[PDB]
Amino acid sequence: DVPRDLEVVAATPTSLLISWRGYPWATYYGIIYGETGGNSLVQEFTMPGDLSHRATISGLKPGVDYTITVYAVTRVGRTFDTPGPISINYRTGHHHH
Amino acid sequence: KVFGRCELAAAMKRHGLDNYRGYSLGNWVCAAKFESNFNTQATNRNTDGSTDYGILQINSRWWCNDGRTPGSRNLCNIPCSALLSSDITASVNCAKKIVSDGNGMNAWVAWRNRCKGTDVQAWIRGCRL
Repeated sequence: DVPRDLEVVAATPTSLLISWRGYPWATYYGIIYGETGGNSLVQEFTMPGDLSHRATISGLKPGVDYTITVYAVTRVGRTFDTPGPISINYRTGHHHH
Repeated sequence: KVFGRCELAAAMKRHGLDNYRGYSLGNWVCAAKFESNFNTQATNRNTDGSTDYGILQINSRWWCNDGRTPGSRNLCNIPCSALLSSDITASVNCAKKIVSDGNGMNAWVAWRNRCKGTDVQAWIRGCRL
């Protein structure tokens, strides 16, 4: 397959397990997600030293399309090759009931 | 205050940072060199509104409180101003809490790209201790 620098690897109707590509000068990573075309977004951050490059986004609505963005937080003057924000789209599945 | 290299090695060894969580003393000398250049008053902005303070560049979103970072956790429970003192006692105690948080010294970007996997003992070669 073609490499995917941001992807969902596990999903439930109300939760998503995203995986992304890390970079050496990243202090940590910021995760922005919200309904595609929605009026509000949520931002969270990973912890320093966490090199797992994985995170769980939870509390989502079933059957709704979300825009997930991951970017590397760096120190000013210590960014170098850090590419910047990458985004994907993912529509959650319906619930069993 | 800008520490000397050997001066800082002895000060951090007095604080018991040698082999703390398996990290020999040379790791901490090298980490301070590429994070702050041995300057106790080093301050650097991040791109998320946070700031790194002190000789070990302790982050103001996760560890210390600087009163200006949104959603700061302050897991070290200490004002960031205390990490700008010429006395590195506060920065060492917070560094021990960070390295024991399960990720080791990988929390310091400069240590990862400049010290990890190198001859870190070169940074203590020729010092008193």
